Amino acid sequence: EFKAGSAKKGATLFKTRCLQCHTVEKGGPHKVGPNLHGIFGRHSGQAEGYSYTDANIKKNVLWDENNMSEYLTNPKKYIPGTKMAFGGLKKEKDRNDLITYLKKATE
Amino acid sequence: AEFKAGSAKKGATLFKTRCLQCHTVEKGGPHKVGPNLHGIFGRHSGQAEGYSYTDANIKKNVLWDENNMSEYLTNPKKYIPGTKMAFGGLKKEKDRNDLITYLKKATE
Ligand code: HEC
Ligand code: HEC
Repeated sequence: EFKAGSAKKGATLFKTRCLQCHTVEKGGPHKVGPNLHGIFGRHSGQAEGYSYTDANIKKNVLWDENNMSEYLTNPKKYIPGTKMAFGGLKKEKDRNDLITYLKKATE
Repeated sequence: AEFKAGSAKKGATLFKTRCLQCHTVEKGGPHKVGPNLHGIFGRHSGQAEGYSYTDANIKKNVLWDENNMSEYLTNPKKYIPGTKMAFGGLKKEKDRNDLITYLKKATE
């Protein structure tokens, strides 16, 4: 399960693996992927001004640290049909660190 | 609600004293007052066949996990208004953590 880690390590992971497609700040733009401000406690597929797959929408995930960790392990396994082109983060430590960063960066 | 892994030993005792009267956990275990909970952490609410749910539980369509289960068990009728699960709730985070640690193992 998710355990608080290092947002410092997390930020580097996010920057090298996610930032290309996602911004995190309030009012930051949608790009290849949606802006993630407020993602934790929001349902999947709900950010306005972004065109999602029906798959992402229908999943009805209420994003939290634990289901995010499962998603990021292997996105297409968690949401078959998703257009997020990301293989996954296999190490629990990396997901813990990334998610620690993301919670703080998107709140 | 935050979840932290706890004691399944303590969780099992919580399950026996607070849940077992209405629920089974094992694969193929019977529906009773409440539905069998095998596989609950891989599906949405209201989806076990052979059990008659409220519309409220079905409509909620919650994708159960540790965090939202913890929120639900704090106060079920608040989380799913109109649910017929007659359970007041587990007010202490430690108890929820322990129970959910047990449930993850017992229902897998
Ligand atoms: C493009 C090459 C991306 C990279 C790299 C990552 N993500 Fe992504 N993500 C992308 C798209 C196109 C989408 C929408 C998918 C769909 O099927 O519609 C997403 C979606 C997410 C989500 C869910 C957002 C929501 O429901 O509002 C999350 C939480 C997310 N992505 C996170 C994320 C992280 C943390 C990344 C690096 C580890 C990452 N993504 C990479 C496109 C791309
Ligand atoms: C009867 C007196 C119950 C007790 C005690 C507990 N539960 Fe229950 N639960 C009960 C019913 C009748 C229902 C169906 C509710 C409806 O509105 O249709 C439920 C439902 C659940 C669920 C959702 C299951 C699903 O969506 O498939 C869960 C996860 C659940 N119950 C768990 C649970 C736990 C952990 C309990 C003790 C702490 C517990 N319940 C007590 C009836 C009763």
